[PDB]
Amino acid sequence: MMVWTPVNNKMFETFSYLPPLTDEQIAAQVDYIVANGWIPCLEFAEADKAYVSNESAIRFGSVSCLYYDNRYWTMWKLPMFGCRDPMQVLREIVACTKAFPDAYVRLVAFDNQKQVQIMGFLVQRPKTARDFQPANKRSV
Amino acid sequence: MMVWTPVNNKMFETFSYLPPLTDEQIAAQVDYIVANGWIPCLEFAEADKAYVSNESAIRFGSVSCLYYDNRYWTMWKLPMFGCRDPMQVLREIVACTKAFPDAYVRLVAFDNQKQVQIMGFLVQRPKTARDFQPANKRSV
Amino acid sequence: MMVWTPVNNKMFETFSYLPPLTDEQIAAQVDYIVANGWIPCLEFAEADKAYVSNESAIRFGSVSCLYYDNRYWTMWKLPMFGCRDPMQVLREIVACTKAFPDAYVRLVAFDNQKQVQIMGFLVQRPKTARDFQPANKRSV
Amino acid sequence: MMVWTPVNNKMFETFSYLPPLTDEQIAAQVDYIVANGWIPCLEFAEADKAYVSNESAIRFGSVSCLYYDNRYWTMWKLPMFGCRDPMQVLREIVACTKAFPDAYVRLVAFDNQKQVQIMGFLVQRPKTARDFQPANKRSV
Repeated sequence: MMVWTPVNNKMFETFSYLPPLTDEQIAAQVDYIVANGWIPCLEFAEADKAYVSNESAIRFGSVSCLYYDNRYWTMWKLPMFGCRDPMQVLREIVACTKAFPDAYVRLVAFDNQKQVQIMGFLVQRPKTARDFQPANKRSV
Repeated sequence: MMVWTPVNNKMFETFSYLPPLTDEQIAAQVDYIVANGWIPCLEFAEADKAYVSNESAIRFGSVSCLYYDNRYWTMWKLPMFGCRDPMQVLREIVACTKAFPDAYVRLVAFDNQKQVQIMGFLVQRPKTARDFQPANKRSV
Repeated sequence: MMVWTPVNNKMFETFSYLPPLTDEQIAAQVDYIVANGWIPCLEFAEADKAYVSNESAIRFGSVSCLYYDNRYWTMWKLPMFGCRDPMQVLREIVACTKAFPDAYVRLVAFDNQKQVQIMGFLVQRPKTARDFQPANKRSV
Repeated sequence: MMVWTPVNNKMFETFSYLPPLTDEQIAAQVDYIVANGWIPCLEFAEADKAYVSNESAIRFGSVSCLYYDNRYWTMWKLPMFGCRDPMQVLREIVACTKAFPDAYVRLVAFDNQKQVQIMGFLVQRPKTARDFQPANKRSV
């Protein structure tokens, strides 16, 4: 029996339970976005603004249900409408991470027919981050 | 007249007002669990999650009565159902404290007829803890 | 025109706007307690528990009116019932401040006919305190 | 496409999106106050009291609408009623910033006919402030 650690074991939604995505694996996800005609977009956040929190609820009556702070991140430029080139997306990942080397960065994609985000995964975390585990240290 | 110190004098429920339990005294408590046919279990928590707090109440209407965060700790493996061997319990204490040397660890036991925890006491605190006093410094 | 500074200028209720009390001035206040047959008592608090605050109100409905945390401090021993000796009070000030050299300490007195505290002033603040001004620096 | 940075990019209301005001530009704003017969005044705040916050709302029922802490700053002396001399205002700026070199300081002016503040801009921030960007680093 192995024990799932509660300490410094924060996750990041889709694909965070898999081994970290290689460049080849990221390119494959980008190909999938393009193949489906979805709209790629990059979003970023400083460390303090990365995980869901409750601070604004101090201002509320009994209306906190499904309200959380830090769901919104900051948009990198604009969604890439009309993008049919995976290399353009990869170049924007490089540009965003270069401009904000200490930020969390996630790649998302939108479907304008359902009008909903249809994919999303983390592509950068700050080097100072100490609040997560390697796959093989997730259980002790 | 001696004065009970209010400063860095945090307690830990059952047996925290006695001298710290020796290995022999811990073994005697484990024998008592086994003699009564209760279910031993270990639970642990990082320092920040060890004592009762109020943070989630920011999300509440007027319903905080008997709500506290940090009552639940994290289960080490599973409760030791069918355990009739005190040495097995003592070995799990060693294993748990080895895997989490910086955590608070408590031994508990369950009665499945009353369906309630029937015993409980601290077996480890982190070495960095400075929020408690030795027996002879609890009063000044 | 001089300007009353808002920065690090915390006060401590009765007598805090006067020059700090000398040992002779403290002795005179003790004489007043004894002369009136009031009950002297010492109370103390660590720095974080010294000034009025709001933290418990996170648990409340709309009932915070005239509720503040940190109004209660910790009693040194017991109120000195029957005390007819000013020197006994001065000795307890020495004893309390010796036991808690980093605490805020205040001398209070009770009237049991009105059943209310009838005097009170600070007799010690921690040496590390940086949130108050000497008299000649309260205006700039 | 340049990206407006969300990190350490705090603003300070009127004129904060322009290049920092030169001494000549400040003098011109003061001339404008005097020309219109408005009442000049200086206000200041320590760093922790400079930006709007919500802390007091812990005490509230459902009445936080348009309540914020830190809207009030501290008045330097009194508003300069009857002041028709721009050099007097500039000397008070010097005097205030000298007395409080580590404070935020803003120049304001009042109209007593409308009874409202009619102009306002920051004239000093503490040298330790690291939550703002120079004009050429606001976008990346």
